Amino acid sequence: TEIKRMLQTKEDNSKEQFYPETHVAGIVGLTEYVSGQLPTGVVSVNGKAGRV
Amino acid sequence: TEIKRMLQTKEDNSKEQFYPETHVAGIVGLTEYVSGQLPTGVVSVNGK
Amino acid sequence: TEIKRMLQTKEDNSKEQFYPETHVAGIVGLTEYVSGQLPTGVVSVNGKAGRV
Amino acid sequence: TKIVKMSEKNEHGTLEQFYPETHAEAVKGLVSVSEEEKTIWDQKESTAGAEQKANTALN
Amino acid sequence: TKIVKMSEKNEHGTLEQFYPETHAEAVKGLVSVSEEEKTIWDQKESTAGAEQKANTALN
Amino acid sequence: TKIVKMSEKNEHGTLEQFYPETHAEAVKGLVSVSEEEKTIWDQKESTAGAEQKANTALN
Amino acid sequence: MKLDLWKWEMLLQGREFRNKTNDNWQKLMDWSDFISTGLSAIYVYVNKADATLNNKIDTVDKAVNARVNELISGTEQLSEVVDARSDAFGARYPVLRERLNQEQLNFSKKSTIQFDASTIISMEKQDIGLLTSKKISEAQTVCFLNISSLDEEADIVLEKTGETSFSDNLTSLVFAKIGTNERYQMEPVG
Amino acid sequence: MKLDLWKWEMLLQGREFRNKTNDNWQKLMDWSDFISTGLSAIYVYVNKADATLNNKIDTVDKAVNARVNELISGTEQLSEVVDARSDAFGARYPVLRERLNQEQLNFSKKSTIQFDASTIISMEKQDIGLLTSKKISEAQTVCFLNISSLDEEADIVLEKTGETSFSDNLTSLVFAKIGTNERYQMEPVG
Amino acid sequence: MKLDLWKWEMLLQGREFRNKTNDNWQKLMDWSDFISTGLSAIYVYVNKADATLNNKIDTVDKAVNARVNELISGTEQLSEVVDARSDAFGARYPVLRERLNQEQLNFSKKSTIQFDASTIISMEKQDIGLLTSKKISEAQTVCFLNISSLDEEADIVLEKTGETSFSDNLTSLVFAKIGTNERYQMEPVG
Repeated sequence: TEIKRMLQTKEDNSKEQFYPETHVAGIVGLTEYVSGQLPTGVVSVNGKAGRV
Repeated sequence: TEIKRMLQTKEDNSKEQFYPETHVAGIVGLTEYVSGQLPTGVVSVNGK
Repeated sequence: TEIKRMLQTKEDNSKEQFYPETHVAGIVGLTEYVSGQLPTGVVSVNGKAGRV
Repeated sequence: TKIVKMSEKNEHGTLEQFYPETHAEAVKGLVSVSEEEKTIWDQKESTAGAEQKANTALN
Repeated sequence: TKIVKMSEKNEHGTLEQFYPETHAEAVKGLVSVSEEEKTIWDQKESTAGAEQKANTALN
Repeated sequence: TKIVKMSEKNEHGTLEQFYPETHAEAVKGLVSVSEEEKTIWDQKESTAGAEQKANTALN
Repeated sequence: MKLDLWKWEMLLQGREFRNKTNDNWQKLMDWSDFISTGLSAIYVYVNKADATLNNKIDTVDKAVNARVNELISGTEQLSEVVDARSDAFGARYPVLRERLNQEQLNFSKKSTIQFDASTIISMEKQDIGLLTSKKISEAQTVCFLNISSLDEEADIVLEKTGETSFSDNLTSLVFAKIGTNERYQMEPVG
Repeated sequence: MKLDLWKWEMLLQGREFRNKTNDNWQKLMDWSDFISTGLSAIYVYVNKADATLNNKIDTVDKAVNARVNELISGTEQLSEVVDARSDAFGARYPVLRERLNQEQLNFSKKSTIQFDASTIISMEKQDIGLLTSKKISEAQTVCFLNISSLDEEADIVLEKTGETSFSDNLTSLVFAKIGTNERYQMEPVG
Repeated sequence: MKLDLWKWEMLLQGREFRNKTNDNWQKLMDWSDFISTGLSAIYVYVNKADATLNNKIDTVDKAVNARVNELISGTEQLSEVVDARSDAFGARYPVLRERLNQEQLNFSKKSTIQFDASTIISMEKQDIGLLTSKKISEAQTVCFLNISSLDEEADIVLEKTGETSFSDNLTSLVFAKIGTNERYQMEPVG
C-alpha cells in the first residue's frame, strides 16, 4: 500500500534517514520471495537425488 | 516480543497502513532463515 | 544509515523492543542478498540445473 | 555463598525461572579440559585394537 | 562481556555476595561431556589393559 | 529455554552486557569433572603404548 | 600520533627483523606517552570549562538579583495577569489572550502515539497508530535499572573482575527493574 | 603506570629472550587495562562535575522566582486568576505565570511528525518524518467502521450464516467507512 | 575491546609463530584505533554537555530579564481575563481555570520520542523510543537545499547538458547544505 522513509534530525541540522529493527516473522512477503530465490541447485538427476 | 503495524491518517479520513522500509542488516534472523531454506539438492553427481 | 530499535512502554513498568512490519519491496538489499546465495551441492550439471 | 534463583513474570502474572547468560571464566569449579584434549582420551583403544594387535604379533 | 561479582546489601549492612543460578547451555564456552560419552570414557579399559594381550600372545 | 543476556547501563549513557559470577553447583546439568577422574582415564588403554607393547612382545 | 607498527613480511630472521621489532617497541613507548598526555589534557580542559561555567553562573545570578532588587522598592502594586504574559523563554506578549492563543497554536500540532485499536479511529491528521499483529518469544537482553557497578547504595551492587575477550551483540532489548513485586524477582533457594 | 618495554639488546634466541618478550606483552596488557580504567574514571568525573553545575543552575533560578512571586502573590490579585492557579490535577501553584511556564516547559518538549518533505526542512530536534518513496499495489483487508452486527447499528447490518475451516490473516487493514462521499462507496446495478 | 595478546614461551620459530606475532601487532593497532575513538568521544560528550548547560543558563537569564522588564513596563487592560476565554477556534469557556484545565488535559496526552537510553528509563506511557543498534555503511544520497537548477542566484547553480536513459533508487536520503562550516563542504585544490 505505502512504504515510507523515516527521517530524523541529526546533531547539527541534518535530516538523515534511519532504519528500524524488523523481524523475519513480520515481513509480509518473505516466504514467497525466498521461494523465488534464484539459487536452486540440482534437486535431482534422472529421478535420483542426493548421492547419485 | 510483539510486532506492530504502523497506520497513518490518509487525506480524508481513512487510517491506512504504511510500511517502513528497512535494511537487510536490520532483520534479526533472516540469515538463519535463509540458510535453513538453502536448497540442498543433489549432494554430488558421480561423487562430484 | 543507522539501525534503530523501537522501544515501547508496557503496562506495568517495562520498555520492550517491538518490531514494525515490512513489505518485501521495502528492504533495500534483499534481492542482492538472495542473489548472492549459492547452492551447497552441485550447482548445475552439464550447464543445467533444477529438474535435470 | 548464598544461592538464588532468577525468575520473571509474564503478563498473566505467573513466575517462571530464567537463566542469566554467563561465561566459563566467572563460574567457580568448572575445571574444563581443553575442548581438544577430550579427543586424545576419547580415541584410546576400545578393546578391539589391542587384541587384534596381539593376535597379529602372535601370527 | 565482563565477568562481575554481584552482591546485595544484607540486613547487617554488609554487601553480602550471592550466586545466580544458571544452566549449562546458558554458559558460553562451556565444553561439556555427554554422560554416555563419559560412560564409554570411563569403562574403556584398565591402565595395563594392553599388557595381558601381549602376555597371552607370548604364552 | 529462557536465556537472557544480562546488561547494565554504562557510565556515559550506553548499555553493556555483563556475565555474573556463579558456582559449579549453581549450574544445572553441567556434568562436572572431578579433577581426578581425568587423570585416571588419561592412560586407560593408550594407543602408542599398545604399539610399544606389541613391539616389545615381538622382540 | 597515529600508531603504525611494522609487520613481519620478511623471509629470514636477521638485521631487519631486530630493527623493525625494536622500532615497534619505540613506537609503542611514544604512543603510550602521547596517550597519557592526552588524558591529562582532557582533565585540564574539562576543569577549565567547568570553572568558566561556574563564573558565568555567579555573575548572571548577581545581575539578575540586582534587577530584582531594582524591581522591589520601585514599582508598587503589581498585578498577576500582566506578569503572566511573559513565557519561560523570555518572549513577551501584548495580552495574556495572545500568549495563550500562540501557545495553543504551537502545541496543537504535536503528535500522539495511539497503541490501542479503538483510539486509532479517533486520531487526528498528524498522528500515527501501532496495533499488535503477532508476538514472538525470542531471546531478550535486559537492562536492569537497579543494578549498577559505578553507583553504590543500589539494590544490587556488582564489582568488575577480569574482562573476557570477544563480545557479542545485544538482541531484543528490554528495560525493567529487579526486586520484590517487580517484573524480575529474587528469592533464595532452600 | 608509565609504560616501560624491554628492547632487544642481545642476539641470543635463548630463554631470557622469550621471558622478556612475554614480559613486554604482559606489560602491554596491564597498561591497556589501566588506560581503560582511567577513561572510565574520566567519564565519571565529568558526569559528577556536570551534575553539580546543573544543580547549581537549577537552584539559582528558584530564589529569584520565589522572591518575585512572594512579591506579587497575595497583594490584590483577582479571584478568578487565584482560583485558576490550581491545575486540573489539584496540584497547587504559585502565581499563574509559574503554572503557564511549567506547562509550556513540559508541553514544548513533545514531538510532532512531519509528512511533507517541505516540512522536514523545518523540523524540530525531537521530531521524526515520514517521506514516501514508492507505492505497492498488493491487496487490502479494509475494516469498515459503519459495518457491524452487534444488534442493529451501522447503515449495513450483518447476518450470520455459516463458517468454514482454513482461517487466514489480515494484511494491510485500511480503517475507513462505506457509504456516501467516503473512499469506498455503493452503486446499485441490476 | 580488551587487548588480548599471544605469549611465546614454547620453543618455536616457525610459521604459526610468525602468524600469531603478526596477529599481535594487528590487535595492538586495532586497540590503538579504539582508544583514539574513545578519546574523541570523550571530547564530544563533554562539549555537548557543557553547551547544553550554557544554553540552559542563557534561557534562564533571558526569561527572568523579560519577566522583570514586563513587570516594570506593563499595565493591565480593563477587560483582559474575560475576553481571554476564547481559544483559537472560538470555543468560549466560562472561567479561565476551566479553559486551562481542559487545555492541559488535551495537551498532556501528546507523545514524545526519546533517542537516548537515559531517557527511555524516564519514559511516558504514550511515548516511543529510538535507541540505536548498528550503523551500516551504505551509500548516501543527499538532497542539498542550496543546490538549485532554476533559482539562478543560489550559491551553486546547476545547468543541464544531457541524459542517461537510466536511473536508480535513492538509498538513505539525507537533507543538508553544501557550503562553509556545514555538514558538507567544498574545497579547491587547483
